[PDB]
Amino acid sequence: GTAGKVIKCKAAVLWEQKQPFSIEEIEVAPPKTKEVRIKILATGICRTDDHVIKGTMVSKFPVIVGHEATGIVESIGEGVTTVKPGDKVIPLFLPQCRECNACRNPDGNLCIRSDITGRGVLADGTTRFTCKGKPVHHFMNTSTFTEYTVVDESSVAKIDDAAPPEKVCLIGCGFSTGYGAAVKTGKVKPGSTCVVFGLGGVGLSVIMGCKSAGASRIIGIDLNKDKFEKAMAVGATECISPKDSTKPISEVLSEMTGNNVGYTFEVIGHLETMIDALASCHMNYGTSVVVGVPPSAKMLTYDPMLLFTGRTWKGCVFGGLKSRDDVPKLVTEFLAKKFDLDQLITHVLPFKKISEGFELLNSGQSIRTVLTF
Amino acid sequence: GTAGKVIKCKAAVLWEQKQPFSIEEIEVAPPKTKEVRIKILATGICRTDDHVIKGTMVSKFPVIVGHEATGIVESIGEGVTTVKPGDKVIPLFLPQCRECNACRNPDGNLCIRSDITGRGVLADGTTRFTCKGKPVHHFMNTSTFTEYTVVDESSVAKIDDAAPPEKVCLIGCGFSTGYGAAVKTGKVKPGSTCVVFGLGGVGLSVIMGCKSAGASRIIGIDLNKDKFEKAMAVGATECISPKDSTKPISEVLSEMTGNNVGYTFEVIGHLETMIDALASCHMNYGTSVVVGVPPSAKMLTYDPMLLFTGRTWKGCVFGGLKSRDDVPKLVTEFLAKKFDLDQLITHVLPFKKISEGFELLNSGQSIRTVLTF
Amino acid sequence: GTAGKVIKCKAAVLWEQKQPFSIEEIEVAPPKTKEVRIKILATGICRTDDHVIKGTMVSKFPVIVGHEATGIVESIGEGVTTVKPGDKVIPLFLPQCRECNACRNPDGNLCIRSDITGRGVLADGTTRFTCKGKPVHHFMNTSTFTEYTVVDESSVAKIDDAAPPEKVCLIGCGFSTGYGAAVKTGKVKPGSTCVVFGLGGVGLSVIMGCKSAGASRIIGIDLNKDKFEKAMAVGATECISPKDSTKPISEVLSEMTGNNVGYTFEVIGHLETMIDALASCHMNYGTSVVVGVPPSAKMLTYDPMLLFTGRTWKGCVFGGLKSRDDVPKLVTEFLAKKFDLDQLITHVLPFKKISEGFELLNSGQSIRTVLTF
Amino acid sequence: GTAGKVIKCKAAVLWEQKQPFSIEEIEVAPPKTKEVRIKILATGICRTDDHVIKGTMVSKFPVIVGHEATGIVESIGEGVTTVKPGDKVIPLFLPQCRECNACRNPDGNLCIRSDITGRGVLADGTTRFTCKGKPVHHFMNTSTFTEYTVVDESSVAKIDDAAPPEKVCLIGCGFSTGYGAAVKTGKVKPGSTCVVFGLGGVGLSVIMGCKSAGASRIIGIDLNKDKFEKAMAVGATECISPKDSTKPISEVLSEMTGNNVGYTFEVIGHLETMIDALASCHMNYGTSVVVGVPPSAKMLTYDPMLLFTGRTWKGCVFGGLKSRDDVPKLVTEFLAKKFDLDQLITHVLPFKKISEGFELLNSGQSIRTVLTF
Ligand SMILES: NC(=O)c1ccc[n+]([C@@H]2O[C@H](COP(=O)([O-])OP(=O)(O)OC[C@H]3O[C@@H](n4cnc5c(N)ncnc54)[C@H](O)[C@@H]3O)[C@@H](O)[C@H]2O)c1
Ligand SMILES: NC(=O)c1ccc[n+]([C@@H]2O[C@H](COP(=O)([O-])OP(=O)(O)OC[C@H]3O[C@@H](n4cnc5c(N)ncnc54)[C@H](O)[C@@H]3O)[C@@H](O)[C@H]2O)c1
Ligand SMILES: NC(=O)c1ccc[n+]([C@@H]2O[C@H](COP(=O)([O-])OP(=O)(O)OC[C@H]3O[C@@H](n4cnc5c(N)ncnc54)[C@H](O)[C@@H]3O)[C@@H](O)[C@H]2O)c1
Ligand SMILES: NC(=O)c1ccc[n+]([C@@H]2O[C@H](COP(=O)([O-])OP(=O)(O)OC[C@H]3O[C@@H](n4cnc5c(N)ncnc54)[C@H](O)[C@@H]3O)[C@@H](O)[C@H]2O)c1
Ligand SMILES: C[As](C)(=O)[O-]
Ligand SMILES: C[As](C)(=O)[O-]
Ligand SMILES: C[As](C)(=O)[O-]
Ligand SMILES: C[As](C)(=O)[O-]
Ligand SMILES: C[As](C)(=O)[O-]
Ligand SMILES: [Zn+2]
Ligand SMILES: [Zn+2]
Ligand SMILES: [Zn+2]
Ligand SMILES: [Zn+2]
Ligand SMILES: [Zn+2]
Ligand SMILES: [Zn+2]
Ligand SMILES: [Zn+2]
Ligand SMILES: [Zn+2]
Ligand SMILES: [Zn+2]
Ligand SMILES: [Zn+2]
Ligand SMILES: [Zn+2]
Ligand SMILES: [Zn+2]
Ligand SMILES: [Zn+2]
Ligand SMILES: [Zn+2]
Ligand SMILES: [Zn+2]
Ligand SMILES: [Zn+2]
Ligand SMILES: [Zn+2]
Ligand SMILES: [Zn+2]
Ligand SMILES: [Zn+2]
Repeated sequence: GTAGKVIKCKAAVLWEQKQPFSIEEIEVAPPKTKEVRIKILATGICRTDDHVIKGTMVSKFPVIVGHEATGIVESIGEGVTTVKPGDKVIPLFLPQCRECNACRNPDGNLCIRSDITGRGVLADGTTRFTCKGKPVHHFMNTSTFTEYTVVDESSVAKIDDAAPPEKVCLIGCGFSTGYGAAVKTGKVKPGSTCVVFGLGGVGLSVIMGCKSAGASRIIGIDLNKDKFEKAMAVGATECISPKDSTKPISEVLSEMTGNNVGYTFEVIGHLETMIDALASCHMNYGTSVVVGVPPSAKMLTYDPMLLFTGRTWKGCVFGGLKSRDDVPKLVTEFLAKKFDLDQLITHVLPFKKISEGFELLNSGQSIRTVLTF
Repeated sequence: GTAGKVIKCKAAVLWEQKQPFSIEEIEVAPPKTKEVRIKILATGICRTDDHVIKGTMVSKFPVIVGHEATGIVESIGEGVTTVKPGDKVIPLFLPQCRECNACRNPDGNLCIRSDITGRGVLADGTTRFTCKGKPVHHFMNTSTFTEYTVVDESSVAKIDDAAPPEKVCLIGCGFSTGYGAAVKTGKVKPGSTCVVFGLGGVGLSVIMGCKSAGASRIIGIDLNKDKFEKAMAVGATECISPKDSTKPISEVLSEMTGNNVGYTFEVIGHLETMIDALASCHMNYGTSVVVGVPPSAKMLTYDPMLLFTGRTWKGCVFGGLKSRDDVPKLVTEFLAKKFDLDQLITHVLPFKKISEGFELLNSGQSIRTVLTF
Repeated sequence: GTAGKVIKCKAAVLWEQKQPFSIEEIEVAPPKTKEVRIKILATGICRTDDHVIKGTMVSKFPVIVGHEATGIVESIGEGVTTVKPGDKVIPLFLPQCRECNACRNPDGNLCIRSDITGRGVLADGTTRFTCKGKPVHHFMNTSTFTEYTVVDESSVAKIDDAAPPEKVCLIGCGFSTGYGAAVKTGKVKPGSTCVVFGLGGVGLSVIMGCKSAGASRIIGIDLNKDKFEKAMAVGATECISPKDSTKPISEVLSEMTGNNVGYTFEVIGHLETMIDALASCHMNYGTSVVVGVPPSAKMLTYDPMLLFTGRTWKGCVFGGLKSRDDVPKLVTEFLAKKFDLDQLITHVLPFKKISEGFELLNSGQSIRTVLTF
Repeated sequence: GTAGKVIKCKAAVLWEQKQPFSIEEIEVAPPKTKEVRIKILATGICRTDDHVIKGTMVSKFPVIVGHEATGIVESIGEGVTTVKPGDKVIPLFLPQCRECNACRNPDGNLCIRSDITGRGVLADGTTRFTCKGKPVHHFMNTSTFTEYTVVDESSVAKIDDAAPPEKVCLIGCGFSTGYGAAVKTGKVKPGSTCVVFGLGGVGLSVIMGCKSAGASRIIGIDLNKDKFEKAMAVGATECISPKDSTKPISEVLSEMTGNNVGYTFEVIGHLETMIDALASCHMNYGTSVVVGVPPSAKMLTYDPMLLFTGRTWKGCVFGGLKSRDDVPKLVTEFLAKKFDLDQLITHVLPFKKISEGFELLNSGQSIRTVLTF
């Protein structure tokens, strides 16, 4: 009965920077050509969502953040072919137009439609959200902290009907990012020695990926020792903290492996720890993968000799996945009991408790928090 | 015979930094255990040698430089098994002891015996040169600006007897580095687009590597437009200079290619161009290889965001070659007519005209000058 | 912690003879009085371990083989006084209780505690391993193809901490055996002419021993001519194959040396070659050392006149070394670069690739393959 | 004079095997170049001579046996420089030409001129004896069961004129063999425990040798207990017989010494007891010397594991003595009263009674029986 009509629903709106959410009553426009309106079933709280709140990430306001989620297709726009009302799907912050260079290349995944600049809009350059007359912006081609959202078709992944929305939502960000980091970006090898900087939802996902890649050793690092128990239990053959010693973490790690660190992953978001992760992989054959999003407008300064000796330094976006291709496959892999997401979800709460949720994340008391509708 | 005795010969000595070469009469101690004394037949003037003079490369003094050469074995020390007197060889600055992690690693090449710290001695920590009752240091496990030198066996490659020493000496640094940079370090896929920053002896070699890789486009970049004719002769599809436009080189290249720069190579040695090279490759699926040697003790400041999107940034030592295995294979490939080295040799002069060789190097009027004995 | 507790870990188990390994999850009991639980860091693949598989060496089943290794002391049992947790150690397949006759005799080394009969248990007659509720047998007082093992204190050699595990593990069997076979058992004298039958890990170590002793001539013998290059490199003066001539190898050797073969060494494990080795040393003043292990339950038949004329024929266990006395000394000698172990190691692979190590051995492609944990 | 003329005398000839002696009239040709004709004063009856009669030793017929003797030089052939007519000498069945590997090598003694193949001729391939027209063959470079014999100068030891020929004749075989077996071949050590298999003439000499080495225990073994009284008188500390118990002799011996049998000597001539002798010495640090002579054309089958554990097994020819150097010295030591030979001679008879001497040998009634002229 709503298809074609504006949908009045609620949404955690953010009117300005460094402000708390405001659960407003908003109006969601119907989907235009090649767009899709989705009803969010569950959505997790990712650390990147907090970046906007903190103001460590450029964004227009007002805006509805949230990007990690599972939903149902309420209605499809004109010309859509990959989905139909009733289909279970997962909104993709990383699209796959399949037409641009990065999409045409098997070794690329950052679609030209990727909202990196903080555009806060869809393909045609407009918004679909209105609240109190004034228009509300989108977040990374998704916007999930709402009962309903509209994303372009190029940002819709049709998944298996039987998939549990409250768990598979991690495939929309957190999990796929860390797992694919190892498996598809760093391409960790069997017998390797990996080092993961940061033991959050993504960090812990990298571990699973490395352990699954065959790494005979996986060392976890975190200032928060409370994250160790989770680490060891996930695949960390050990875990330490930078504060445990005064000698550079790079030296410590070398000594621990006898200078044979094949991979280092930065999954925090600190420039200082990016240098640390680089310096910690082997000087000639080590690879350092940066997964953590660095704070906007900050220049990095390091010793270029660290790179000259042969080191490989690369970035990662959504764990190197080709969204529309890989997401539905990973879902089937979860159904086939291959991976246990449950280890990652430390809290399931009703959407209304969103404020409490963000509190948890920021206190170091939680991995993932899944909000329910 | 000369075997077992100290050899008196002439060598181009550098008594201190920022001073011309002094062609002194020196004493070359005989080869100890697993060492090899070599008679130099032909040696190339490489830019890195100039770094010692200019003072931008750490080195002890006095010292004898030169590291690109072809020689003949005069006498082997005790225990030597890979070479015998009269054998044609190429001394190696990048050793291959076959037993350290890097040598054992199929993805490594920086042997632990590499003199990266400017020690200026052999494996046992001593020198073999003397001049006026003063010990003269070695340079990067080689020292070829001399009638005779002594290296460790791990630093000797036995090559085909019929190899013209005045041509294949480039296989000791110049040509191997460039060619390998493209084929081994960068793994240039066929049909891709490559951009090379710097059209000197190594830069031109990189063009040959990309050309051997099947690249559909290879764009040369140099401030000296006189280098352009050569670049085109060895395989460049077109050449340009940064001064030709006011907009950033990264944007000029993106526009020229439709946002498709597969691989960039920094073949100059300026941190400035290292960032330009990084920034000039596709933001998500591009690879930038640092071939140029950055000036001593200089930190590099760049925008981390260039990396995070997915760019791969990696160093390169000797073209990623495992010295003792690859050098012989390259000489065989030269004799098998797989490539031309004549194009890179602009001048062939007697060893005594070494200062002119350096003049032509610095005045930009020479790719490779080869000094003969 | 793990002290006093059962350890769950992985181990390559053999359930019956003529079967491939089965990496299984096993439990390792804590150490009882005067025993020591050790974590394995690196372990070699010695041909003896292959005899168990092939069934040419008696063993009870199931069993965990492997015996050439380096480790770190996880925990010590009651009354232990020679090692402490943290200590680096080499487990000893040849004990040294220091109380028995062979231990008190300066010319003996086969301690009563040696497991030569396939006992597969510790000094108190019991096992320390369980897998699927059923007890698993030890191998030659060691058992190292497991993450953890328990040995009697009489079978632990505390070594230098700075010792690289993946190198000094050969001092646990292979190197010490062939080396001591020349220096300690055969007592090769300066100027002699030695002959080695078999050029694998042990054979190559014999040649190093002969050279170290002062042999003027070392002849290598092997069907696999691909082994010649390394035999020559390590010390040989020439190598040949039994197939090169139709006349008995003894005659050939007589002819090459003009009937002056002082020492022959059988480092293979064939009754046939044991005889060949005997008949090849001088008929009156020759010495023939048997290093290779004869297939179990096979009687030897030879011409006694070979012996009567004066030939000395003697067996050899662990190169004649007194375990806890000579092992620690060899590690220290190694650290002083007295001998090269890396020449013997042709492959380093992660433990999980155990079959490939064995396949490489059996296909004639490796000397020593070292497995890392 | 007789010098230069054929000498007619008597000799004990064997026309064929398994037939008693025949005292015939024979012709002894004059000594050719580098040969010596000797008058036999006294000669012992060695068990080896009986081997020829029994047919368990290869020989041509007819032949004149006997090899243990003392004599006087009748005439010297052309070129002879070491002895003159009238000199007292001992014919050597083991030559010392001083120009062959064994001879020149300090550890060898089996000269190249030794008659091991059972030729029965002198260096030049001819005989010197004639009887009833037909030529009679020599035995082991000696032939002493005759009044006159001719030997090569390499088989002649000039000894002290004051030496009792009826006692020192044992130094031509029996005594020197047994004595040297312990002192020179086995190299028995002070305080060791030796076991001698066979209490005959050579066995008793081994005991004497072991007693001079400082042995602490010397256990004698024989099936004939009447030999025990003499064994104890020459040095044995106890004696036993294989039939004294049912358990294997090796266990009996082990039990008696607490598994500490340093040396075993076989001085009987059986393959079975040679095996018993090996198995009887300490499995790791024991040495078993084979002195007895094994019946020709018989293969020995034993368990190689007996040898593998470390036992040293060696043969013995004439107690390992360099005949021309050692025989004189031994006589000199006898005259210096180092040992008593009288204990070994149980019967002194005239040469015509040779048959009785042999009867007493094969009945067990005598140790050595000396025949006089
Ligand atoms: N690249 C992308 O595709 C992508 C995807 C998802 C998330 N992210 C980014 O990855 C990073 C983490 O994601 P998350 O959900 O796992 O965050 P998270 O907050 O749950 O985990 C952060 C971890 O870093 C640890 N940490 C902080 N400072 C530390 C330090 N100095 N040294 C060691 N550990 C320290 C914290 O204790 C915590 O364990 C953030 O920058 C996020 O924006 C990026
Ligand atoms: N990685 C190694 O293994 C290795 C091996 C060989 C040489 N090198 C280094 O590689 C670099 C080049 O070697 P080369 O012998 O070919 O030097 P070269 O002097 O012949 O070439 C340098 C080129 O760079 C050009 N150039 C300089 N500044 C420029 C700028 N700002 N922009 C564009 N072009 C500019 C010059 O005109 C010249 O053509 C040096 O740093 C040398 O030390 C490294
Ligand atoms: N005595 C002990 O203390 C002790 C110690 C270690 C090893 N071993 C024994 O030593 C022997 C060899 O061990 P390894 O570790 O050196 O093994 P290995 O397999 O690496 O070497 C065997 C070598 O002998 C060669 N060979 C095989 N058949 C041949 C033949 N018919 N004639 C000539 N050469 C032939 C093989 O090609 C190979 O080169 C084995 O029996 C092993 O059990 C004994
Ligand atoms: N190697 C040489 O240089 C050399 C020198 C002299 C003698 N021999 C040989 O040495 C051996 C001994 O010579 P001998 O002159 O002293 O002989 P012998 O006949 O006097 O003594 C043999 C002894 O062995 C004992 N015996 C035989 N079978 C027995 C058995 N099964 N178990 C235990 N005892 C048994 C006999 O009772 C006798 O006491 C002979 O074979 C002889 O040919 C060798
Ligand atoms: C069960 As069964 C034949 O291995 O004893
Ligand atoms: C010795 As079984 C466990 O194979 O019967
Ligand atoms: C034949 As079985 C040792 O497995 O019982
Ligand atoms: C008798 As014993 C324990 O030394 O072999
Ligand atoms: C004659 As005695 C050495 O046995 O006492
Ligand atoms: Zn996210
Ligand atoms: Zn796209
Ligand atoms: Zn932090
Ligand atoms: Zn190396
Ligand atoms: Zn100096
Ligand atoms: Zn160079
Ligand atoms: Zn420049
Ligand atoms: Zn010119
Ligand atoms: Zn079974
Ligand atoms: Zn072994
Ligand atoms: Zn059992
Ligand atoms: Zn012992
Ligand atoms: Zn074989
Ligand atoms: Zn080495
Ligand atoms: Zn001789
Ligand atoms: Zn004849
Ligand atoms: Zn005799
Ligand atoms: Zn008998
Ligand atoms: Zn009688």
